[PDB]
Amino acid sequence: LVEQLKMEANIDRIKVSKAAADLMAYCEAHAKEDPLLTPVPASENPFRE
Amino acid sequence: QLKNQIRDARKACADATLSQITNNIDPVGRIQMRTRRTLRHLAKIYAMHWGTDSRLLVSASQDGKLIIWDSYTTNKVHAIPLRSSWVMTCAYAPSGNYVACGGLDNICSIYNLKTREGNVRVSRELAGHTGYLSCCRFLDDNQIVTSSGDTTCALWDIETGQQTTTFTGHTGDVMSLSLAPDTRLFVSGACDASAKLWDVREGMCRQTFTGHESDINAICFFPNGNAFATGSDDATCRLFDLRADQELMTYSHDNIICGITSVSFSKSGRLLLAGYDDFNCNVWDALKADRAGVLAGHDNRVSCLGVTDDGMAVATGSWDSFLKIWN
Amino acid sequence: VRASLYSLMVLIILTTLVGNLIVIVSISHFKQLHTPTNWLIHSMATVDFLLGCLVMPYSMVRSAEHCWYFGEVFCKIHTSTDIMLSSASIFHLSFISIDRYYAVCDPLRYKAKMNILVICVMIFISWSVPAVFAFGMIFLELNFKGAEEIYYKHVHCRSVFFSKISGVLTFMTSFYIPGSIMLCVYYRIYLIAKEQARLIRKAVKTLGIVMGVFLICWCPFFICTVMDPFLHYIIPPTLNDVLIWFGYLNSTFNPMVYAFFYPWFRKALKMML
Amino acid sequence: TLSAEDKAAVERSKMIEKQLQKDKQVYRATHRLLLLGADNSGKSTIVKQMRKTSGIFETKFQVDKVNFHMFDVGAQRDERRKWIQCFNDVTAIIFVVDSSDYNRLQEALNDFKSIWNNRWLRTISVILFLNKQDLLAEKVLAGKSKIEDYFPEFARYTTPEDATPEEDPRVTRAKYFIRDEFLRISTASGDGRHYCYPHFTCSVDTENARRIFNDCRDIIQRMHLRQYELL
Amino acid sequence: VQLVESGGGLVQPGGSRKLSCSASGFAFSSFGMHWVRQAPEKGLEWVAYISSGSGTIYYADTVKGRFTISRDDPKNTLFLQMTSLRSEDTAMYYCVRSIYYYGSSPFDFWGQGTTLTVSADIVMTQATSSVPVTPGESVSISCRSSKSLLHSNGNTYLYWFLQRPGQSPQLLIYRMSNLASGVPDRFSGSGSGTAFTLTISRLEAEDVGVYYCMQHLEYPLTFGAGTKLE
Ligand SMILES: [NH3+]CCc1ccccc1
Repeated sequence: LVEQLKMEANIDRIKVSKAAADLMAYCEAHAKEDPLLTPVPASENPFRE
Repeated sequence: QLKNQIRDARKACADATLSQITNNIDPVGRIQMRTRRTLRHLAKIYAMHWGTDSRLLVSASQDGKLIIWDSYTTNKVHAIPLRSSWVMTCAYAPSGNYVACGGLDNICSIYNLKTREGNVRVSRELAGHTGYLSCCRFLDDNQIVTSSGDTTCALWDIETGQQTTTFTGHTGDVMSLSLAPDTRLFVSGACDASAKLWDVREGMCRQTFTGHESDINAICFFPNGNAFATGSDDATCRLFDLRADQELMTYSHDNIICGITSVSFSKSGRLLLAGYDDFNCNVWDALKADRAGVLAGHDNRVSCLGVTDDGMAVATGSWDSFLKIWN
Repeated sequence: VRASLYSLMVLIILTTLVGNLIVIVSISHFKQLHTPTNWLIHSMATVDFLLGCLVMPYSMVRSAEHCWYFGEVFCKIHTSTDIMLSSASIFHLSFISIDRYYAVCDPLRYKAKMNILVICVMIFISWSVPAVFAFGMIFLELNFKGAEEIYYKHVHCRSVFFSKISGVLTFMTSFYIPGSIMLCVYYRIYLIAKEQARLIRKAVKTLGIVMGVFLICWCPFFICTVMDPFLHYIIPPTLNDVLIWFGYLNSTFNPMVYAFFYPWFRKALKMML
Repeated sequence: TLSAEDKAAVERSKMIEKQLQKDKQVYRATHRLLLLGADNSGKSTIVKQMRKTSGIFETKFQVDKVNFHMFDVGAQRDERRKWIQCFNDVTAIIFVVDSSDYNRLQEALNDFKSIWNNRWLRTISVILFLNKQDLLAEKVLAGKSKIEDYFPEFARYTTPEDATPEEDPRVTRAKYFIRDEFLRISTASGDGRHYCYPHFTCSVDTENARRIFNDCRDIIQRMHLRQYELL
Repeated sequence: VQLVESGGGLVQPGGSRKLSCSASGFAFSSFGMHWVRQAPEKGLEWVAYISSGSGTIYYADTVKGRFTISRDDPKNTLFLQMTSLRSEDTAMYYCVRSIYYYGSSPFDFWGQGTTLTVSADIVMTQATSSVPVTPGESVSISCRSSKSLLHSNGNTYLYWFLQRPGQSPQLLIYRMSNLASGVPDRFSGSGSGTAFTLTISRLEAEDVGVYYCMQHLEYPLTFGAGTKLE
């Protein structure tokens, strides 16, 4: 358990703003191309009924 | 004082919250989704899992029944009766060849869909766990990872039928696990209000996340591969990061009392949609915790969710045995 | 005098169409109100709605005129319509009573014994038999057979008229049978509920309400219906009209009693609203 | 369904959907029961009387063309909090106690209280058993047992006049002390939604199955009498 | 898995004959069945059809009342009854399984067969009849359709069989693009909607045979002519 705690504490960390920047960059990169966020035109989707 | 040192390091590494960073982005105003089918099992439904072709899906019910649907034309393809009448989780292979099931028992069953005969038969009966199985997922056509009720996870080998690695360290029983996109590491949350990260290569725990009020009900992994989200019975949804080692912004509302049952992301990572006991499946903005969309239509507890691989549809199943494909 | 009667009428008609329609709408768009013992109320509500809309306005057309504007063969069908729907409603009442008997007689073998097949058969019978025998009685002219002079004189006097032979049978096959089953069933259920309650008094209230409503609504009508043939037709028609409207009033009182007095449907309706 | 293959696909789907009707017909006319006991309680003897790291075991018995499934949870973890949610549709919970140890009773009382007060398990009737009577009588009439030391209030007891025994006033007094101790927890709360049905069973009584049958019937009856406000 | 067929022989004209297809090695009650006829000097021809639960039965336009089809699940036997047979019905008969669901592989396993000696439908044609080949060259076979086989959903219902000289026909490509199970990963197929082609990259001594073209877009199942390779 002591060795496990030492291994846990041995890791390094990064700033919490770079992670937010990466997440928002990925979100804005892939936001417009997928149906859930941007409503697909009714011709493309297979669920029309 | 290792815990105190870790807490001090985490506090030092913290500079700002997600609200301050994300306040400079225009929010998503409103998202409205409506049904496009009702896939209609005798008892309640306890799990479901989308196929890799984004067309098929598999559902498991307390009757002791697995049904493989056809989400486009509503038809049924396969109906498998289980040997045990109590099943809690089912999994669909990434290659569309096998399925796996496991409930309150000490067994994981493997059914081989593609045979020379026009019937499905069990090909592997994985035994060796002590408590009830609460999650099972595939890595490929040869390796399967299970999380059980005896506070353990196990990585198996279907070909030989014997365990290959055992993951231990959780005090309470683990509920659900999610796999990383590269199938190298994974995460697993337990009832001890803690989620631990496991590495397959050496079979040892590498990271821990704690500080959540109650036991963990469901967990999901961010599409990027370096973040994840959890939902529990304390009416709170949490987000965590791997490298930052921080508990990031929480999606909660003051008018919610019951507990989350399942949490799933979106393909783009912009929306977090999670079920509840109050017959609903709420939708939150992943960066502002703004309630944008309520998906009503169920008359009982919501037990499963899931967004298809290409993101066209999301299917929800509840305790009245009605699967609904939202859109 | 005419205005008050007309107002009370339109009130009653607006009542029967509204309440029974709602007992059709509420049980139509819901999925937890689709039990095999909730389609009988559906059929009863449809019967009451049809009865109201097709028959009551013409009853007011007849009300004070003392004579029918419409045709001599355009009245014949109205009578057969009226000798069908009341019988259908009463039969549905009896079948509901039988279902409620099987609810607390052998509670273990309930689900297996009264699946949807039996309910559909009961609806089909309760809807086919009255239609057949009402049309046969009202179009074959078999109710005044051998009594042409009396029928002609009574019609000239100024119509639903029965002879000695056939009046017995209508009363006998459309009220006594129903009375003999619902009453005995609810007496047995009273005994069972009283003994269970004593082991551990709401049993009296519901049964008293149901049976009192049914009896006060129907029994005088058929009592006079069989009294008149055996006497010299001395009963004034001003009592016959009131008896007809008691019979009609039963139909508008039915859906309130059955569909609403029970909490589960009340909560379903409240959630729908 | 315009194409040729899609018609065979839809007919296969329909034929799949017409085997579920038979399963539903079988599943509606079957009563489910949940069995709980302890380590020393003779649940194994009972389940053998009606008729390998596994977790659940199956038992079936039929009386008068009535079918009962009896789910007995086997070798699991000591905590029953999380897998109890699956058993909120059962007809009744059979609970088993061995009244022959004089010390392994307080834990039994707390287990019974936990079962009674579980909010998932509310509105589920509890059938209750007592096992190993004969051992109880043997340990009662052989002396050297400090029953009053274990239960200080045992000494000042008077058999309810309702007793119907069928030999030793002290033995019956202790028996009804145990019975009333179990009944106190059930009578403390409940609000008239679920009931308890205590009994007195020997090691192997052939009548046992019939017993359950009767109890089950009563429960269902009361449920109906409340669904109609006719109780 | 194997299917054994019995019956046939020498029958006088106007008689009645019964042919039996016995199945042993799979779930016979979950499979639709067909019957395919091949003349001694001509190609294949579809004869009848029967569904899994006998809920739907089709028939050929050439013969409609002369042939009766039946199945027996508990004994797992398929019966074909012929009465008032003419001189044309003197060909080889083949017993064919087929299972239809999303992603299935119809028309895969063929029986051995038993000998017998006494309009608006879409027609399909083959350009060639016989070409010379060498062990190692590339081979292309062309098939032409009288109508566009592509459907609204997207499926292109066409099949290639490629029997061998002395054995029962097999399955190579189903739905114009999907490879079969046991065939080696060197065959290929392509098309545009009306004309289709099949390509073989390598060539071995086992590839000698006759290549066949089939359509499955409407009720009739019409074949091609054949393309022998030497
Ligand atoms: N409102 C009159 C209804 C009726 C009259 C006679 C027989 C049956 C029914």
